[PDB]
Amino acid sequence: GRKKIQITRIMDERNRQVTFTKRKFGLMKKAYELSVLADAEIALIIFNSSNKLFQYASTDMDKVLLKYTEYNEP
Amino acid sequence: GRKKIQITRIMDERNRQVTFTKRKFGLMKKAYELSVLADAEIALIIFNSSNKLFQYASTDMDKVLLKYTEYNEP
DNA sequence: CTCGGCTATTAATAGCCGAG
DNA sequence: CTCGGCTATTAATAGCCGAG
Repeated sequence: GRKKIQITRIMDERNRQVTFTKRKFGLMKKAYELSVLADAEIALIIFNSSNKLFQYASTDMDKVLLKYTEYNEP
Repeated sequence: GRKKIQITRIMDERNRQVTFTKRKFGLMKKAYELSVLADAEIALIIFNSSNKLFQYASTDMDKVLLKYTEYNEP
């Protein structure tokens, strides 16, 4: 918001990591907000380079493993 | 934007489906925008009650299957 | 009884200054 | 040479009117 952003990686390594940290926690926030508004089935996984695994799923990812595996099947 | 929204399911079945369609395509839009700004590892899966499967992954979900399976391992 | 097409406004995002 | 804490503004979201 403080400025109009362009969809491009920030050459500033210091700022580049700053925009991702904002969206990282800022995105998972949406998986929760979008889930409460429609309680839809979603699967969000992130692997920040700072070593941080986060898994959020309003429909129990237990299915995503078998279910997604079914779409991957011919 | 046309109004301040509250994090709650819309009792209006007609509008309830409307907010989800906006976020559904509107969210996957972010997996692409957040991916271009930091090219991070993300896994987005959605199952709309209207029967529509969408899979987006900037880090090839091929790993999410084995990688996520490693965190699920004791 | 219902729906789509086109549009306005708030939150969340990206940022900047001071100190060591 | 580097970082964090606290804050302002634009896009994307949620919506509303007319017609059958």
